[PDB]
Amino acid sequence: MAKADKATAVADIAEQFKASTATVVTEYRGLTVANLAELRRALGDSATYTVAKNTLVKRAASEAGIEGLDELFAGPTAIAFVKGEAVDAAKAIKKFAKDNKALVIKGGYMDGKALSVADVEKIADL
Amino acid sequence: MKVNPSVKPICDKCRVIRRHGRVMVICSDPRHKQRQG
Amino acid sequence: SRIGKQPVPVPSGVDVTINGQNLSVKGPKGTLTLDVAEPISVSRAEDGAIVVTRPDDERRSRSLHGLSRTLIANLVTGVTEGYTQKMEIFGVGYRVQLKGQNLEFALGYSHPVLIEAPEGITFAVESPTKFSVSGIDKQKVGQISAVIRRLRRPDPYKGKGVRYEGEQIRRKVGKT
Amino acid sequence: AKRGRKKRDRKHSKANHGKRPNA
Amino acid sequence: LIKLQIQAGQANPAPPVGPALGQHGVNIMEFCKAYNAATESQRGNVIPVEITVYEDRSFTFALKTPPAAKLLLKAAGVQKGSGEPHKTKVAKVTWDQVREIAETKKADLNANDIDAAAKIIAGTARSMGITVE
Amino acid sequence: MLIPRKVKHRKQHHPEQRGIASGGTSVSFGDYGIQALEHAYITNRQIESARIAINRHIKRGGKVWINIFPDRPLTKKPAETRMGSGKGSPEWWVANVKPGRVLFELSYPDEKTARDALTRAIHKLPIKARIVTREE
Amino acid sequence: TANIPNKLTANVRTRTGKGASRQARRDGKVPAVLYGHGTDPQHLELNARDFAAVLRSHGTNAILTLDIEGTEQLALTKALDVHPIRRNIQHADLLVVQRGEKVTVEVTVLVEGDATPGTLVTQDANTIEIEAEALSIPEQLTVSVEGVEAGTQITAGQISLPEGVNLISDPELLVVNVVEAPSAEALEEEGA
RNA sequence: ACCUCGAUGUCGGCUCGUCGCAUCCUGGGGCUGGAGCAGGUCCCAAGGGUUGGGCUGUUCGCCCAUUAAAGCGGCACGCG
RNA sequence: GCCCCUAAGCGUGUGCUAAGUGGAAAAGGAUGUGCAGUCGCGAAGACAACCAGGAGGUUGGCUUAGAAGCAGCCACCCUU
Ligand SMILES: [Mg+2]
Ligand SMILES: [Mg+2]
Ligand SMILES: [Mg+2]
Ligand SMILES: [Mg+2]
Ligand SMILES: [Mg+2]
Ligand SMILES: [Mg+2]
Ligand SMILES: [Mg+2]
Ligand SMILES: [Mg+2]
Ligand SMILES: [Mg+2]
Ligand SMILES: [Mg+2]
Ligand SMILES: [Mg+2]
Ligand SMILES: [Mg+2]
Ligand SMILES: [Mg+2]
Ligand SMILES: [Mg+2]
Ligand SMILES: [Mg+2]
Ligand SMILES: [Mg+2]
Ligand SMILES: [Mg+2]
Ligand SMILES: [Mg+2]
Ligand SMILES: [Mg+2]
Ligand SMILES: [Mg+2]
Ligand SMILES: [Mg+2]
Ligand SMILES: [Mg+2]
Ligand SMILES: [Mg+2]
Ligand SMILES: [Mg+2]
Ligand SMILES: [Mg+2]
Ligand SMILES: [Mg+2]
Ligand SMILES: [Mg+2]
Ligand SMILES: [Mg+2]
Ligand SMILES: [Mg+2]
Ligand SMILES: [Mg+2]
Ligand SMILES: [Mg+2]
Ligand SMILES: [Mg+2]
Ligand SMILES: [Mg+2]
Ligand SMILES: [Mg+2]
Ligand SMILES: [Zn+2]
Repeated sequence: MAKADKATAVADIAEQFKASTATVVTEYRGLTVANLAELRRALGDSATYTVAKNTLVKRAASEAGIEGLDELFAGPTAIAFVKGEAVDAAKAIKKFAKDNKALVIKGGYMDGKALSVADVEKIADL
Repeated sequence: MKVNPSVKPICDKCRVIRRHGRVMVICSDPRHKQRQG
Repeated sequence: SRIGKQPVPVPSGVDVTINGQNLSVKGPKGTLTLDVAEPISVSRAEDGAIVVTRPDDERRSRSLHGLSRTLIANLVTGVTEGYTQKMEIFGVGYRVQLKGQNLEFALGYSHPVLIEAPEGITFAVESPTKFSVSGIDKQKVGQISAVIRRLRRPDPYKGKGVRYEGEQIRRKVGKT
Repeated sequence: AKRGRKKRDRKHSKANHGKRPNA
Repeated sequence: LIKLQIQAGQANPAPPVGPALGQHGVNIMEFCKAYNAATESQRGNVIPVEITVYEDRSFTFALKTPPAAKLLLKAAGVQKGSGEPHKTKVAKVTWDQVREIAETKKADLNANDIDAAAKIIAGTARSMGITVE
Repeated sequence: MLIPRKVKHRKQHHPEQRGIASGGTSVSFGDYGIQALEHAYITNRQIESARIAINRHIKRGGKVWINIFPDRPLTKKPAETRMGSGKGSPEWWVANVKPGRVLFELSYPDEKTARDALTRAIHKLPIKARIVTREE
Repeated sequence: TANIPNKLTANVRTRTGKGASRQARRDGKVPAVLYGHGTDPQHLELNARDFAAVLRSHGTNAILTLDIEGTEQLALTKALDVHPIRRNIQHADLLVVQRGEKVTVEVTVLVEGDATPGTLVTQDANTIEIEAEALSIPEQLTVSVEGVEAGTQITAGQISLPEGVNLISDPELLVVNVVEAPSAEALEEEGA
């Protein structure tokens, strides 16, 4: 994959992030492609689920004030953007993690702030 | 233990090495073991 | 090279003495002595480690670097903890039992076979089919384990013989 | 053929300058 | 944890399934009778069946939709597929049958929309060397 | 077996090995080619074996050009014959090959199999040879 | 379509001959002769490596600016001598060209695309000759083959050209021929 | 057609040997389409051993009993 | 030609060779090593190592007892 492709991916991630009300960063280690397809079925109607390189998002995170999310990029990175509403993907990821048990919620980003596991669980209840 | 002037890595598992000045091919499959003699 | 520039930590109870090229390490399991090659220089990193250095970047020094480093690492981890490798025996009527220090095997021969215990190593049988070999020196433990392993020729058909812990042997079938 | 080979090979000495009688 | 393709109204063939199901710890008679009942309810096409096994020798059979190969063959009117696809064309298929099979595969596949399944069926016919119109 | 239909003289001197090739030194018909590096007589049966090797490795597609034709004959006397009593009968046909000559040309879609087939061909020839392409 | 001249240094040959030529080639230099409409031939020597890099970058017909003792000259690579074995460059013939001049140049033709899978594509012409402005010669000419069915002939008339370039050779020149793919048995009678 | 025609005696057999290893047996191995017994192929190995008869002048060969085996060659096709 | 036999250099400077190559040989085989030159990727973290995934259509069709990504032949696609 070329460095120009890396720049294009950075630009695409930034463009997707600019149109997203919130985002969720999670861990996906230990999940088959069938599970990911089911998650895309659950999310693809309204939200968006992606997985991207840590440093490519890090450079793509320098656009806005999400630069504080870099500490959430140590380990596997799974991004969930909410194109429709803000928290449907939050319940979708939480139920997927509870059912599969192989998903770890690294954190979330909402209202210009990065929030931890308990905070995101509280937010999803809202 | 093939002994040939020509030795080659028959399968992808075969490794080509040198032992004591002799070119050898070592592999998990015992058939593929061969030396240059 | 890549292995060579990694200094070797020293546990607390380990005494390290450097005499020119010679090195000696004393620890709970005993004492061991090593000698490094001339182009490789050994030093005591005051933060509690060993440093090996090659002045040159040529082939011979670059090859001896990682060798010496790994030798020192094995040297210290032998006396701090030790080495112990486990064996199983497969087949009907194949058995092991210890006669004091010596190890006694029934391997389907007309006669039972015996193995002495060389200096600095012990055998500990757990079950008539599972036993272990323990020592402070990795090389000697490996040597005796290989000798034990070679006791009966490979058997691709029924799999009878002495095997290592997790060894997965290749097997074929004798149809007739 | 060793004898003929050896003669025709000592042809190649420094002093003989690459030629000898009877090749 | 296996998957086979078997005729709808037929049970216990010796080559395809018998020894295949014998060494997987699956009871064959109950599977055959239940599958025969289900595929006589279906009665239309040969079916692929996926077998999932448990530790108590319990077997669960999943019956998918009729294969795209067989569905396209029966919709096009031909019996066997083209031996040289994209060189010899043996049949013609209109978009209505394509969309019916697309709905069936939407019931089967992960495609988000009917058009994706229709494209999948068109590719399947391309592997069959059958024109899609 | 390539044999000329007729030759004006049926008994000829040996083709001379001196010098290097002047004509036919570059690939002209196909994508890939075999260039010689040694001086040699190449017989018609060596050409046949090499051509068959290329055909078997390539199977269906592609096309093979042979830029060399064995029109020079060589003679031998009958066995167990003393020296003298005229020149012998000609019984094998050869082509004079100089370094730089392009012997075979191949046109096939993919790189790997084309190289492999040509290599199979070189392994059938009495000369050192290399593989060349259209590009400079 | 504008090309920038490539800058190379040249040294007037003190002595000409075969001994001088071999010595210069041994010294990593390539001999050349610069001549043109000005009726004034000059014998030069160039750096082989720079010259080869220029040819790799901009093909065998590259416009050059040469520094002959502080004098800038525009030239075109009219001819090359490549050793058949070593594949060096033994000698170069450079043609004096001024801006806004029409010259005849052989431009290579390359093909790309994917024809019908049951077909084989053969190229009969490596290059075609074209009238073009000195600074506006094309690096290469392309012909696209796709969906081409059975026996189809591409001729020099059908090839596409840039603006301002005129094709001189007769359009009847068969450049690319697409033929039915030979069958497995079809390979056994050719050459037998 | 280089020594030998003012002479270098030629095939088998006998007696006596001596060397090589491209190994017939005995010895040590690897791979097998090596279950075992028995094989196939390759590698290392020259210490010792390697039968008696019928027919054919016989080189050669066929055959009868055996044997662990009944090796292949050089030495003026060793040796008048 | 110049270490000793054997007259004269175990001459000087810079590199190479590990094969006693030097002090015999081919097609061909090969992670031996030195030098020089291109192209690819790489701190936007490269290669190796350790961890998780590698799915659905579908067993793509013809062919066969058999063809399921893995006798063979043709096409050689789509969704997440
Ligand atoms: Mg071979
Ligand atoms: Mg000979
Ligand atoms: Mg001569
Ligand atoms: Mg002449
Ligand atoms: Mg000519
Ligand atoms: Mg020519
Ligand atoms: Mg050859
Ligand atoms: Mg005479
Ligand atoms: Mg006489
Ligand atoms: Mg006399
Ligand atoms: Mg006399
Ligand atoms: Mg004798
Ligand atoms: Mg031997
Ligand atoms: Mg033996
Ligand atoms: Mg053996
Ligand atoms: Mg012996
Ligand atoms: Mg002895
Ligand atoms: Mg003898
Ligand atoms: Mg004799
Ligand atoms: Mg005699
Ligand atoms: Mg006598
Ligand atoms: Mg006699
Ligand atoms: Mg003397
Ligand atoms: Mg002296
Ligand atoms: Mg000197
Ligand atoms: Mg000295
Ligand atoms: Mg000296
Ligand atoms: Mg020196
Ligand atoms: Mg020597
Ligand atoms: Mg040699
Ligand atoms: Mg080679
Ligand atoms: Mg080299
Ligand atoms: Mg698939
Ligand atoms: Mg099949
Ligand atoms: Zn192998």
